[PDB]
Amino acid sequence: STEYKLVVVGADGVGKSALTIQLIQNHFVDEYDPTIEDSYRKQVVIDGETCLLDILDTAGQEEYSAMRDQYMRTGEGFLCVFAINNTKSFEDIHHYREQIKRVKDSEDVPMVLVGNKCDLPSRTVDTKQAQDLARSYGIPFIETSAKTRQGVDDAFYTLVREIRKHKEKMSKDGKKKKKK
Ligand SMILES: Nc1nc2c(ncn2[C@@H]2O[C@H](COP(=O)(O)OP(=O)(O)CP(=O)(O)O)[C@@H](O)[C@H]2O)c(=O)[nH]1
Ligand SMILES: Cc1[nH]c2cc(Cl)cc(Cl)c2c1CCN
Ligand SMILES: [Mg+2]
Ligand SMILES: [Mg+2]
Repeated sequence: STEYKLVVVGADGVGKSALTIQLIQNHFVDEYDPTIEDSYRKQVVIDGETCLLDILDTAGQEEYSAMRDQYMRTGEGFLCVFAINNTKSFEDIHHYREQIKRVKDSEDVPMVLVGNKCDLPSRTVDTKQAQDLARSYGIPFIETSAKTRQGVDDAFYTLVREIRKHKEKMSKDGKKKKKK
């Protein structure tokens, strides 16, 4: 029944597409084909609810700011992807969260922090530093591999769950009403 708008964001090459395609098509894309923008639809059942997932897969780097602003306005939930062997991509997470909060003019935006490529031996970003970042934001953290598929379903489902909690909150939130 319910429709969720998920936006996958992150630096160049972190595996945004591979994750999405693992979720949708159940196979690992070995090729590196830079994204402009891709729109996907998946129907899953989560906690006994049929969810229509509208997933936007975004570019590592947008040439026009206005194109970034557009998906930051529309997205209900954001999957914030870094690669565990890419320190810069991890540092970029802060900037994505800030721009999203600016654009939403809001402190509460459902997000999940995703550390991808956990199958690699080339780690430069420690689980702990990533856990601590998520804890600071008040969001879930999940490590994944689009190659092995570890954590993939979980990352997306958790995001859906975060959106639900925010809707629940939003209703009762927070000083200007609100219900229950
Ligand atoms: N070992 C490993 N490789 C991965 C993983 N995810 C993606 N890759 C590889 O990294 C490269 C980039 O993957 P891709 O999913 O296209 O990244 P992207 O962030 O979507 C690229 P863009 O930002 O240009 O859209 C590909 O060669 C892909 O096979 C992973 O979990 N583990
Ligand atoms: C054009 C556009 N804007 C979006 C914003 C979100 Cl949050 C999710 C999606 Cl799937 C889209 C699409 C693709 C529509 N086919
Ligand atoms: Mg891509
Ligand atoms: Mg990007």
